[PDB]
Amino acid sequence: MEMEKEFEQIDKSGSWAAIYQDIRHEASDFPCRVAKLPKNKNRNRYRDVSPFDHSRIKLHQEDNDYINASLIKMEEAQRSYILTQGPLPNTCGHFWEMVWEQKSRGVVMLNRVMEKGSLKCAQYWPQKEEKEMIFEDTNLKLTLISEDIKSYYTVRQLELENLTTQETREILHFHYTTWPDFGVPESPASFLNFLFKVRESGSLSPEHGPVVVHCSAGIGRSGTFCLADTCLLLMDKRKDPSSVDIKKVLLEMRKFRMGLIQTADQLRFSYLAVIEGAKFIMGDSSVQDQWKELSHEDL
Ligand SMILES: COC(=O)c1c(O)cccc1OCCCCCNC(=O)[C@H](Cc1ccc([C@@H]2CC(=O)NS2(=O)=O)c(Cl)c1)NS(=O)(=O)c1ccccc1
Ligand SMILES: [Mg+2]
Repeated sequence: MEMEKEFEQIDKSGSWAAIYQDIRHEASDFPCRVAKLPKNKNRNRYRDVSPFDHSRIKLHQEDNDYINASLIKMEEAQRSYILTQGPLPNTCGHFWEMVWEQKSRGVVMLNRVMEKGSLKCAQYWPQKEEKEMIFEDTNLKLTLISEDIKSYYTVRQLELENLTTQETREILHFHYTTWPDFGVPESPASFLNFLFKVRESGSLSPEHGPVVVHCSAGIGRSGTFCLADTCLLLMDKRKDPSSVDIKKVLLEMRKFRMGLIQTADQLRFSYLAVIEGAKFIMGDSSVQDQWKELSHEDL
């Protein structure tokens, strides 16, 4: 596998840092004028993490259509993802408004509301069935219907309702609770077990709008998740799966949102996730159960 041969030589050379910084040096840069307007300062969690104007998600409101979110459209892979920062106390309504308007079916969360004593994202969904949420400024109601808590991730069924029309939709929430900030998953097994749970739910079907992926900034962990998923998509689609260049796929993704993949080890982890995942794509009908055992989700 050319992919694992390259992985092999990078490990031997000890050159992950240089490979990573090369991608950073070659990354696209586009303007983020809207995100930088004075009236949008309180809508961004980090001053140095903004969506490019050309790919930003526009809320349908006439007041202010701004939300720190980007549409990453991977053309050859044929999959679209919406990457956004962890909502802020004042942008939780906007966040659900975007989920509603874009017709998303699933939300992938890769961070925790509090990590190492610091708030990283607002509690934008109800933790208790009997305590539903109302986003006044948005005309939306959100209710927790049930949740399946595993050892390192949790899947939740939420009901989002447009109070105006009374239409309701089921939204699936895939929450990875043990992915350290600026770090990597415990193992490729645990990552892939989770990813294939999102795939198998139908949430990523082209019949729905783009799945919404976020972590705290929407670029480190979210970038890793999307990079691995897109490469696997491409390996299953090409006549020569060994042709997938992860570095080129990341650069293509970075055209839609800045800073995807935040450390050289998150890039190395992506190689491992893709290499391990290729086995299922190429046949292995036992790898999935192996990933399950290895990830000890029923701990
Ligand atoms: C590494 O940098 C890049 O890849 C990159 C690029 O190439 C082009 C454009 C942007 C880029 O990143 C932006 C972040 C660069 C890293 C430094 N930035 C940050 O930590 C933060 C932004 C930030 C970035 C990443 C994360 C998290 C890292 C992760 O694994 N997942 S995540 O929730 O996206 C979080 Cl929770 C926060 N901003 S700051 O506190 O106001 C701050 C400003 C200046 C110096 C220090 C801190
Ligand atoms: Mg209860």
